[PDB]
Amino acid sequence: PMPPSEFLDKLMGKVSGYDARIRPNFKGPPVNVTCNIFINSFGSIAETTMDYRVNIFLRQQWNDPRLAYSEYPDDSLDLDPSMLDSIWKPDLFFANEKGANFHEVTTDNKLLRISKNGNVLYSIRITLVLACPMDLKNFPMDVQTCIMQLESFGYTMNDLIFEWDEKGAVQVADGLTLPQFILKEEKDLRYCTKHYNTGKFTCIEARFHLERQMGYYLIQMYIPSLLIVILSWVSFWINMDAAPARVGLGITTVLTMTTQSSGSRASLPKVSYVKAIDIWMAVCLLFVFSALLEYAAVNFIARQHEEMRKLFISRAKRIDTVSRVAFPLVFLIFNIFYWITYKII
Amino acid sequence: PMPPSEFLDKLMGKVSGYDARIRPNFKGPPVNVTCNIFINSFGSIAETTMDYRVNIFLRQQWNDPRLAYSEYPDDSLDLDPSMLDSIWKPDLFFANEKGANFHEVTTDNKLLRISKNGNVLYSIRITLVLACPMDLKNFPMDVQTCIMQLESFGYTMNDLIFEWDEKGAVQVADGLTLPQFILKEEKDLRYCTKHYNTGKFTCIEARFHLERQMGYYLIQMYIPSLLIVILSWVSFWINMDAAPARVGLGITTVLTMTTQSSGSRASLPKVSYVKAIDIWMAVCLLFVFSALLEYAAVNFIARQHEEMRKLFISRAKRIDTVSRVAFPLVFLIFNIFYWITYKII
Amino acid sequence: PMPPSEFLDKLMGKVSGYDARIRPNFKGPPVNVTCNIFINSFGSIAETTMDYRVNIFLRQQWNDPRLAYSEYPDDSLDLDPSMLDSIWKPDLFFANEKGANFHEVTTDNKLLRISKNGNVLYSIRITLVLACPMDLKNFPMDVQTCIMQLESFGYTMNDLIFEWDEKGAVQVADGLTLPQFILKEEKDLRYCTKHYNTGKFTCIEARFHLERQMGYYLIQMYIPSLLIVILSWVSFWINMDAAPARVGLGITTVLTMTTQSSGSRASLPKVSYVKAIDIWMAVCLLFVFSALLEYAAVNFIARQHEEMRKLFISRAKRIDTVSRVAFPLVFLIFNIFYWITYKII
Amino acid sequence: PMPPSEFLDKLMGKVSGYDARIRPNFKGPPVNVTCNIFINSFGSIAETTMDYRVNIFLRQQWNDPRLAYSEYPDDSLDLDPSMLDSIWKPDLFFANEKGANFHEVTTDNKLLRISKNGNVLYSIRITLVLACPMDLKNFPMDVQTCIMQLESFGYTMNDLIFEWDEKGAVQVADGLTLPQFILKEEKDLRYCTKHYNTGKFTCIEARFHLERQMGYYLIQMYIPSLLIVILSWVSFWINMDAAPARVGLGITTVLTMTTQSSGSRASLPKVSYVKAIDIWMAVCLLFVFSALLEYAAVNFIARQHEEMRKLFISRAKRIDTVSRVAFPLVFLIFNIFYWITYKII
Amino acid sequence: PMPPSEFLDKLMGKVSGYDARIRPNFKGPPVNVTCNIFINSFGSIAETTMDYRVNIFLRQQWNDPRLAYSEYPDDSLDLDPSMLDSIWKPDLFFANEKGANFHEVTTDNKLLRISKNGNVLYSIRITLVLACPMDLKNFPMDVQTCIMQLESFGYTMNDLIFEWDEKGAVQVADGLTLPQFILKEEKDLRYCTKHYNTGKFTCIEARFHLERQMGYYLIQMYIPSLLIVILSWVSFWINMDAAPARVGLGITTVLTMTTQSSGSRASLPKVSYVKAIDIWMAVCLLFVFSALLEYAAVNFIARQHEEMRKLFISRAKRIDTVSRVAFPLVFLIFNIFYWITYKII
Ligand SMILES: *[C@@H]1O[C@H](CO)[C@@H](O[C@@H]2O[C@H](CO)[C@@H](O)[C@H](O)[C@H]2NC(C)=O)[C@H](O)[C@H]1NC(C)=O
Ligand SMILES: *[C@@H]1O[C@H](CO)[C@@H](O[C@@H]2O[C@H](CO)[C@@H](O)[C@H](O)[C@H]2NC(C)=O)[C@H](O)[C@H]1NC(C)=O
Ligand SMILES: *[C@@H]1O[C@H](CO)[C@@H](O[C@@H]2O[C@H](CO)[C@@H](O)[C@H](O)[C@H]2NC(C)=O)[C@H](O)[C@H]1NC(C)=O
Ligand SMILES: *[C@@H]1O[C@H](CO)[C@@H](O[C@@H]2O[C@H](CO)[C@@H](O)[C@H](O)[C@H]2NC(C)=O)[C@H](O)[C@H]1NC(C)=O
Ligand SMILES: *[C@@H]1O[C@H](CO)[C@@H](O[C@@H]2O[C@H](CO)[C@@H](O)[C@H](O)[C@H]2NC(C)=O)[C@H](O)[C@H]1NC(C)=O
Repeated sequence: PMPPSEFLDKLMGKVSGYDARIRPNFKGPPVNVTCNIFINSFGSIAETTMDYRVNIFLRQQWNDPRLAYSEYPDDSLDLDPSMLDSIWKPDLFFANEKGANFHEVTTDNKLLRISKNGNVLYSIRITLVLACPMDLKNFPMDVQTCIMQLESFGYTMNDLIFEWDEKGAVQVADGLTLPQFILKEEKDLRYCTKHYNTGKFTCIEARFHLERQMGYYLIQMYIPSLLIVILSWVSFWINMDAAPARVGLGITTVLTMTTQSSGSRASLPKVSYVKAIDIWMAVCLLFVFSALLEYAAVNFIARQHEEMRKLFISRAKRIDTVSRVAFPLVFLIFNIFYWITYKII
Repeated sequence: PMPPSEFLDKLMGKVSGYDARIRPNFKGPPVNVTCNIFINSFGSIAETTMDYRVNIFLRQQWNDPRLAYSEYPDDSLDLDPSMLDSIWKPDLFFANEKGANFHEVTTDNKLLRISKNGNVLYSIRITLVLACPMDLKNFPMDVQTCIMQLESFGYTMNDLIFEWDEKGAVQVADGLTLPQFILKEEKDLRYCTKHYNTGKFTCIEARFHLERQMGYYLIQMYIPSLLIVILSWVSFWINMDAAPARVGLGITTVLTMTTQSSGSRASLPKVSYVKAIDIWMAVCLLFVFSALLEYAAVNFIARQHEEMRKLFISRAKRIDTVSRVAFPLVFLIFNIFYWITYKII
Repeated sequence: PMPPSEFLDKLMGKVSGYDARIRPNFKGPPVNVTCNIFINSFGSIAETTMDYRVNIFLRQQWNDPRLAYSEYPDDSLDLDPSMLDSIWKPDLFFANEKGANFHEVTTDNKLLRISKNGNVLYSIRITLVLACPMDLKNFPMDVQTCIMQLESFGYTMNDLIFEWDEKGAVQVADGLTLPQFILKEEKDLRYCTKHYNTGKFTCIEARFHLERQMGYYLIQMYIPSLLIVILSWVSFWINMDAAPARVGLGITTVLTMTTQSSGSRASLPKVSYVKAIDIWMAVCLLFVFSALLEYAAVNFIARQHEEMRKLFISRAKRIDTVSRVAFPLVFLIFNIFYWITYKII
Repeated sequence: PMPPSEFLDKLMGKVSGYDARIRPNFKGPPVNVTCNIFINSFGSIAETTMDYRVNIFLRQQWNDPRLAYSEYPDDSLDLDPSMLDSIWKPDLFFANEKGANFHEVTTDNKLLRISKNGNVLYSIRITLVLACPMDLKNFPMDVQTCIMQLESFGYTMNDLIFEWDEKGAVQVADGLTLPQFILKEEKDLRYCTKHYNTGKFTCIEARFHLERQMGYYLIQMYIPSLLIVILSWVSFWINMDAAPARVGLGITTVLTMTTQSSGSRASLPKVSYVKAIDIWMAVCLLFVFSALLEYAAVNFIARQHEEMRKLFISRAKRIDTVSRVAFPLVFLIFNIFYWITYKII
Repeated sequence: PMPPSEFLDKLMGKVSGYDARIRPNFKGPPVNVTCNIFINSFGSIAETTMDYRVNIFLRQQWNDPRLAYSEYPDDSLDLDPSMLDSIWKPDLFFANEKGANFHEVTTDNKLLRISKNGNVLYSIRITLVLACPMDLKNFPMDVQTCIMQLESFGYTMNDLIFEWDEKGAVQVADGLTLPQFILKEEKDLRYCTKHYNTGKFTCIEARFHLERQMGYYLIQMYIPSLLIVILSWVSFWINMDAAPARVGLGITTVLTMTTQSSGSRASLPKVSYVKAIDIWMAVCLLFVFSALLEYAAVNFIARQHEEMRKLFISRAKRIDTVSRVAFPLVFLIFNIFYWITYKII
């Protein structure tokens, strides 16, 4: 017969009256475009910029009755990406792009297949820099949700309708990890249907649930700040008259709590509100601060000064034995109330 | 009848004498273009570069009497973005762009609607990197104002006039936060009307008021530097003859004030003038510096040396009891005068 | 005769029926494209982004029977890169691109040679930003494997087949080093043959084995943290009654362990799970933490207080002589179990 | 009459013999192009890259006698930026570009006006990344000069001559600040006239004088290092036999001088030569270093040991009273010679 | 006569049989292209990426006998950069580009001159991001050599030959400095002549010798670490029984050596092997480590305990007087062997 390249030029030439600027079923029912994505890459989840980049295969399927044929023998055709300007394609865009591009290395990474009844499969490769706003109030113990929504730009709801297909709407590649999160295998799929002053525009979205890993912040930040508060309680087991040994241990403990905290603020994100790790670094600073002021009272009671002089020594030995039990108890009450209120969420 | 794509080619072809290089109402009254924006994204407010990036829908409406029609039945047409070079469009630009681009993924993200009386709606999607100069003199307690002004480049004031529409000139998307600021819901809308040596060019601007959040700088920088100044007053409650305990507490307190200050200068911005956080870190360094020089005098008065030797001990016990009250009082006077002069602004 | 530029226009013009949109041997056996690369540059192996960039010469060879000739005398032709749109070229792409571009400085860096029997050599210069997921669980003692896979985008397995040539499939330039890794001279070459819902697409991949160098982390991080644990054992050789000398040495050792650890977390990568260097910095923090709590017991046993008072001094001298041998022994057991379990992998 | 778009096509069409590849007054006197700029933005003065970026309006005026007219009534025409390829324009470039681009958002930001006698005004909007080499030998007390030179690329001195206009050659926008510098209101305007082996090419340049602000480096770096040297002199007022109090104060002062210096090297630039701030941080390290070696001598003279034993105590009390006056005097001599030699420049 | 633009169209039109796809002297001797560069900018020598960027004028000269003329009177023509596609130009590229671009602001920054005998001068402006592998084994005392090689991509050695001209092959602009290196005025110029499996391709290269400046690393890193080792020797001049004064000075010296070292690893590059600055920071850590273990022995010999008790005091006073001389001697042996072995290279 004739080659498929010359048949598609016959099917969409100046003859037969095809126009790429006109949607199929024009002045009729709306075009139903069904979509699914294949995620190749996922990551660089930035938090100062509040975005993440993803690398997808965007597959679209619609019906175009002007592209139906019966004369060519084979049941499917494929159009070269150079001749792709002569197809009505949907004006899909991502409502939170924040930057995107195509891939055009060795060939345009684009695909088109026109079936015999007029079904059109259109698959392109996109790198997106999609934006998701992030809530770092409980920073190591947080769960993030980053959406991916797909609108139509120029056609309203009565002309073009997007849907997820009912067989695998979001696939993810196999060997795909993240430096700080894990990606759950549960994708919410829902409609949004944007309303502007311009009109009703269709949109569908896919949600991705991210759970931050914990093991670095425990070993590097929670456990070392825990041991410094234990070292601040060694002062209560050292006797009263060892005045360089008590304020030396008292201030070199608040210095190593300051060094532990200031050295780790470079690894933390740069939001301007209080996180959950920031409460821990500040409450553990109070337990080291309050253990020097304990000895400030003990050194002051034991110098006020006969049967009266043994009362002030007995009074200062009392508070040294109260705080020997009370500070591992008050810090335990905080250590229960901290981890319950950040694992109840 | 005939399709709208072939009707718009008839309306703007080589026949009927349409020219896209000529404004409507040429050699007459000026073109009145009315504008409104829809902010999709807002953030990455840089302070070394002194700019911020925004993602908008720019909607423009003007009247073009050459594009009026009556023969086509429907009350509005829409032009494909491929055929968009055959429209007179206003040469709007942003007078503080510092970099900008269009969005052209899966389709040019552009929209055109030509109504029946000649009204033209033109909506495009722009990512701007707009510049706003910032005033970080009172850094945590600052309010920023970042404008967004829209000039005409080639047409002067007698040929083209920009206006904000009187129904929602700036809309903002719903789920839109910032890592360090909050965006107030009050937008000033005013004229600027640039005068050059070239002519009078129209411009309209929109102002955005940003208020910096406070909670991180209190918990990480003000409160920890506060507790170190309290620890520097423990020395006055420790007796006079404990010479390693007084200068050990005196210098390990100025070391933990240096560690607290130097570890937080990496999180602060890099301007070359004094902020309000920089005054706090330097005045709190003086209160720890001055509490060692107090003991430098006490250790010197109590060694000058009979009824004369009990005067110098009584003189050194006097100044240890004066500064035991005076340093929480002088630091309270600064702590009142600091927060009043940075909340009166 | 005639010049080769005018002969290739005769061979592929509107006459003779050549079409660049149609593969050779159409409706027949699949096109066998044989490939090899030449790596010019290799590096910037990022770990927060989890990618690496490479600069290659991509050489492709296939047979095109429509391009066979006998009239021109010379045994090979070469086509100018301006006339390169008139060749069927394979739609190769890299399945993990994450960004790529061509080189077009002073000329398109592209090459085409059409032999007399129809063999076509096509060589282009590409800069890739290929993605490889990295496993930093055992961070200094890790071996990375970063693949480079080459699919076809639009032609399925029955139409186009990629192969590595059996003579030098991957060459690497001579003077080519890395800042943190070494590149082994062993490249695995294997098939992958992607299956989508679209079809069976050919792909071949090349694996590169990266071994991280060790010498910086020993001299800067392991050896200095080793010497601090030795300094923490000096306390057991200092006598019992030197109470400022024991807790001064005990806490300034946990402070210099905190300073050594916090100052090196800026040079470490920013994953959110525990590495092997992170276990070493935390276990060595326990050996300095536990050597103060040893003296907290010794100072407490030697103050409980006659023939009973010499028991508590003898009991506290016992544990000072046990831990004088036990802590270099328990730390040696960890130092054996650490390096065996990270050199068995 | 006829519209100006159709008149400019008549003035520069295939008829009347206009050629955009030929300069006006060809084979005659050279074209005199007069230039002025309007600076919109100015900043991000990098010092590792040694460049700065600027955002300008470049206005050019020349005479073209082929573009003179008398038939059209109005005294000035304006050409659309789409039709701008049909004008001879000067091949101006910036001799230190290091990267530049145009602005093409909503319209090409370009302007052309052809007056009646043939005068042509051409105004474009450019973002430049101009390079200026910087001299950071006296780093806080430095004055930078960053030029902006404008050559011709292809036309030599006998064909094209650039000049600054004698009425406002450089204008600067009003609300325009810098994070670390101030921009003086004095612009030097001079010729450079490049000589190559290709020929004599015209160029004009504009110089911008930048003066670095001081207030951050005083409050954060000079004053805190000043107070640490004062704290190192407290040791001379503490008596001789307080051996933990003298070497504790002596070494925790050299530690807080090391912490102050190492914490501020991250905010300093990364040149590989000695600055003026680097001399201050090193000389102030010597004054804290030399105050421990003073006590190393005092503790050694007072232990050499009768009428001889009171000589060595009197000798060690002598040097403790010499350095009590000498170190505030020798540090004052440096503090005079430092600020004079960096304010004489 | 006729203008030069219309004469060059006559010289290279469809008549006279010029073809830009065919080299001059085709099927004859090879084209001899002679080259020289003019360096405008040079710097941003990255070491994690291992590259440097340069801004050049690339001048090429060859002979094209088809472009010879005699009818036009003037001895040289110049072709507009718009008409530059109609010239055979050499397919030069840089064999280590790693990214490059042209400059096209206000005009393509390109130049062409066709002389009367057929000599063609072609000068373009290029920004290169050339790659040079760097050897940071002896980091402050290193000399770098970064090449710049210029191949041909498509023409082999029998068709096209590159040469440096014998009069100024590399010129450098006058006011051109570097933040960390100096550029020597000695450029090696040599051939490389790449051999591939494709053929023999010509290439010429130019080498640039970079010498790193020293003055920052001495004042900030070598001298401060030198003074800390001197402070660690003050302990030998302090007597034996001052047990808090000896281990306080001993451990606050290893802490200020850790602070000096960890604070400067952020300014050092991020290679994963040992440098020369890394040996200095580790050997100077041993001299401070070994001066506490000296006192660990002195405090242990002087407590073992009559005529026997004066032996152990005399034995411990012996080793305190040995190491008082030996540690300034052993550190002097290292300080000779260090600087000789890094200035012999
Ligand atoms: C696109 O899908 C919609 C939803 O299924 C279709 O709209 C319905 O079509 C049926 C008949 O097929 C009608 O009975 C319903 O009333 C329609 N619902 C509406 C308009 O809301 C529509 O026909 C589909 N269009 C195409 C071209 O497939
Ligand atoms: C654009 O808007 C301006 C301002 O409303 C219009 O100018 C006025 O027009 C009225 C008549 O409609 C005159 O009486 C006024 O004197 C005009 N004011 C001026 C010129 O300053 C103008 O007509 C509008 N143009 C179009 C095309 O709508
Ligand atoms: C491409 O290579 C394949 C694999 O060698 C070829 O397929 C085989 O061809 C032989 C005959 O040459 C048949 O006997 C086999 O049955 C084929 N195997 C298949 C189809 O799996 C194929 O012919 C080659 N095509 C070209 C154009 O060279
Ligand atoms: C461009 O400016 C130059 C400098 O003013 C002009 O050159 C001079 O022209 C006058 C006559 O107008 C002569 O008497 C001088 O000898 C010229 N000086 C030279 C050539 O150095 C030149 O004419 C101007 N050209 C145009 C086209 O305006
Ligand atoms: C390009 O330069 C080469 C080297 O000088 C020339 O090759 C030589 O030409 C001379 C005659 O001029 C012969 O005697 C030599 O045998 C040639 N050497 C070779 C081919 O290796 C060559 O002629 C020059 N070509 C042009 C076009 O100038």
